[PDB]
Amino acid sequence: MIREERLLKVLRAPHVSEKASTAMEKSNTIVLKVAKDATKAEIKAAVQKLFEVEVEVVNTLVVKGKVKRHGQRIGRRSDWKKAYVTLKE
Amino acid sequence: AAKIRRDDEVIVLTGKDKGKRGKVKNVLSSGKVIVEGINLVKKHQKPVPALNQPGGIVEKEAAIQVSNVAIFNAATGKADRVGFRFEDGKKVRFFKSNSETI
Amino acid sequence: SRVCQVTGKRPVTGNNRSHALNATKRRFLPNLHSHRFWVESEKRFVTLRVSAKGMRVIDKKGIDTVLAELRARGEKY
Amino acid sequence: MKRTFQPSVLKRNRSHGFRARMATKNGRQVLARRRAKGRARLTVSK
Amino acid sequence: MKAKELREKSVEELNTELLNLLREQFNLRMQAASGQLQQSHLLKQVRRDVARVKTLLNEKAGA
RNA sequence: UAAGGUGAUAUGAACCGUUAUAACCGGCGAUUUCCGAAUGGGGAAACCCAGUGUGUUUCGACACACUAUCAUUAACUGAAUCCAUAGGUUAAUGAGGCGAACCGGGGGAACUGAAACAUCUAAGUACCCCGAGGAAAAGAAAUCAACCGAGAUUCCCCCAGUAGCGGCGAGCGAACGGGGAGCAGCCCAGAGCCUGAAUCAGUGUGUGUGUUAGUGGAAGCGUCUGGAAAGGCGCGCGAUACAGGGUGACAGCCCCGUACACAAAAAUGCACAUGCUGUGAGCUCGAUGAGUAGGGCGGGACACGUGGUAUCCUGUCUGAAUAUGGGGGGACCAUCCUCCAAGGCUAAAUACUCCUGACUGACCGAUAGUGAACCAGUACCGUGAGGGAAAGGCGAAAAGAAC
RNA sequence: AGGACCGAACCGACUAAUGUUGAAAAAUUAGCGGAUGACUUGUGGCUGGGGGUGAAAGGCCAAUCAAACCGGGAGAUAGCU
RNA sequence: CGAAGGUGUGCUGUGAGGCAUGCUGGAGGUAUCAGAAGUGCGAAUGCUGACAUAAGUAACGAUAAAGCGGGUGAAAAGCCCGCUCGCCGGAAGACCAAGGGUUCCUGUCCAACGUUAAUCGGGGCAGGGUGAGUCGACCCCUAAGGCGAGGCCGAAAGGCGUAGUCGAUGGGAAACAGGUUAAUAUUCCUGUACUUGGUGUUACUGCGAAGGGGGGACGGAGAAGGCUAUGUUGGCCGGGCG
RNA sequence: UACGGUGCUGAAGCAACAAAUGCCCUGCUUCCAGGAAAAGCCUCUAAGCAUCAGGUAACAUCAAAUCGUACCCCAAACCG
Repeated sequence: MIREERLLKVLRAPHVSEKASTAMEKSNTIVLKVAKDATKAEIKAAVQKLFEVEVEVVNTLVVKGKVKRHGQRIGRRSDWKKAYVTLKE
Repeated sequence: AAKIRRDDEVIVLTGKDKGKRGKVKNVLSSGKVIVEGINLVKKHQKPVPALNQPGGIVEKEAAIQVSNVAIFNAATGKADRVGFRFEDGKKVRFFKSNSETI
Repeated sequence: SRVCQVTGKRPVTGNNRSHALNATKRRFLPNLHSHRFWVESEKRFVTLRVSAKGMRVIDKKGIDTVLAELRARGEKY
Repeated sequence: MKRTFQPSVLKRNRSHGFRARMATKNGRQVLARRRAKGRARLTVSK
Repeated sequence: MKAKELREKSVEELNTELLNLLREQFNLRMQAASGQLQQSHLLKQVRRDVARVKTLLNEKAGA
């Protein structure tokens, strides 16, 4: 079918920062940069398919891009999506 | 289609190095050629700490124009001009004033 | 619009000329009248917005031919 | 003093937005003029 | 890869090579964003690789 | 085609290549997210929400497709109402929107001039709207002419600032005729002698010339100044090539080219020979465009402002003869002359340039030339329609100044 | 009960002073009027230029009004500077 | 072995001008005789750029108000910390809507911006931060009103309008307390809950709409009663004994 | 102790009075100026269906998607 093509196309990167690492250590939660559309069902299916780990719930958000000044020009960065995936215990 | 190719030996016609011959190493898209060991510049290279950090005044070879070079012959011993001749299907270069293939 | 179904008369423009020749833009409207014609070939009344010269056209050549022309050009009735 | 511009994005998009200009014929001519001039912001939509 | 080895392949063998290229691209960009992958060019080539497969899949399955 | 490349600011890293499926260019294919005529419904554009159907299912769901309105046609149904329409449903085909100028039509100003102004002019101009094409419209004499004749329409130069029109003011202003560019004539209103007849559109085929990548393309060295030679000086060669650009100063002989000779697997536009689909062609017999021509009224166009104003067009009311007939020949009548209205189609000469290609300039050279040589219809101003800038130059080469 | 009374929020704008190249292209300060109504306010609609709307001043219609603003006739016209 | 340009000097013509030359510049200039002009500026409250003048003058934006110690630094009235002082407290406090758009937090820099300095910042640069079945939107439903198949009207554009379909400023299910980050929390975590659908079984049983009825579903003012939010005092508990 | 603050235990945790402009109260009285609509919700049946389908009731289960969530918000962040 075409489901596994979508599941491989959803995930982009794991996010890395202090809040991501602290949520991983305490709350058993991985933070992922996902696709822009990327619903919670597609994210949960993709993590359970491509990391072979069981997944409890997904909280997503859309991070807005910051207007950066380069020389004299102004460029708004990409709007991307972030997913806090809570695994099992 | 390029007369002066990469592993050639050419003699410089005009410049601070008129007459000095040498090997080509790099031709650029600009219509310029780096000839090995003629057009030397003293670049005041800055040391970069977040890399290997040499610094120092470095001799580089500057780009020379392709019209300033001409292919050395070592049959007549002077600069010659290069033409394009059609043998069996590959296009070859041929020397002028002696119709010989490079 | 004020358009006869048979003849196709539309309001044209023109001038109110006065006795001092002061022109004013005016309209010439057709003498349009919504009339019901009897049609033996359809055994019914067809309501057309016709002019009086349109009724003289229908009174000269019959309504079976004028409705054929309206069927021909693509208008409805 | 209360000034002449008191903003609201709903009245903005309902009066000067793209669908409002694309409704009427003169607004489509406004869009045609904005395209022929070559403007980068066609309407005020965002 | 090249065109002709894929041009001799079946439809469903092209499909499993498509899925293999998708898994390969997934692992590659995971290594790229993680801090691995000194050799970035693989990313680009695997991208064009998938396009090659998909092009033949639009010729072989029907057009 | 090719030994180099992975677009630019712009490096860098990691790589792909070199006798040929690296890159690059050209033809044809594939992909083509969402908005936009936006076409499934809606909407504050780039969003929200579906329906029906088919198949992939680990049963939580996915995927593909279709679903706008209008017009034409066909088929099912089907009201008051009996039949039948109206209406409802499905199918197939077309249209929709955008674009610089040109073209035709439906409307349509005023500033201004008249040294005020109202008729007039400006001006059928601007502007609005509708429609089509590569051109469009007009077009085959119910025309002009003058008792001699010319032979459809369009454009140019005269006639001619002439006759005329004109508060006879301001102004507007022909035609006849002549010289040219370009040439083309037909079909229906109907029957019988026939069915590929003189031919056009729609498909293939062959050839030629084009277009879309490209290939070959001649012949100069020494010496002095110089940062650097292409300059000066000296001695040679090419030239169907001394057009142009670049190369460290001014190059025919250093490079790219130019004159010249060539080059297409595939797509092609053009005109040539032929094969089908439809349509007839060639003869005699007849017909030969009715609410029409003309009239009364009110307007408009004709250069012609109602004047003695012919002619054309209509809003309104009327209303013939019909080839023993009818129109026109500038009031009108008679005689002659000339043509046949109320049905159509038609190429070239002509107008225009968003864009593409080459070339030119007693055109401009950064306050100029486009508003914009520069990431410009941008920053900025305005709710909005809309307005709208300034801003080029190191060097031959970054050798862009280590310490 | 009240287009009742006193008086905060709220709405207004009577007087004075300051400001007058302001802190502000209409304000501040101290007093002032209404403050259960013909009140006031948020949000969204509708009316558009010889037009709207006007408890009427030619007032207001985006700091513009005895006819807005933008673009076009248009380089209007100027016996005047 | 040095053009146009720029800048001095000296000759020369009745004048507009001309010629030579020193310095800078570093690549073009152009006789003579003809030809054409975007052909000569001091003025137009001329247009654009630059720079003066008033002049180191006014002013530095509420008369709520600061003082000191230590830090950090090259530099401290202004930043950080601490002690006092003063100002608001129906706000000059704490939440949101509208509207902005990253201004939020951390590290770092002081050219510009801040009417002064700045080590500071709502500034520059980089990194991080917005977690929802219950909150708001989306969604169901309508008001004013918009669009509007057909339709009716209109030179054309278009106007109005029925069926419909939008339109919140209104009506419609569901979550609280505590803890946590430098930055989120009714969203994360802990504890305890709630709502609406789809699917499966088990029983009883008539279900069914676009239609009928109820309900949703409503004004100003006034007065009293029951209460709570909240506050004050006592009791209790921990500390003090100045 | 990074000196900012993190880690563990943690007593009582009651009564009386006062009290709203908030809740009962979309109530009650009164007046004239006579005070939205529709759906969710409840109920009735018509066409239809009646082994079922559907409904009621209990239980198990799965789903609740998408968008906003920072910060200012009587203000140095909106309009001037």
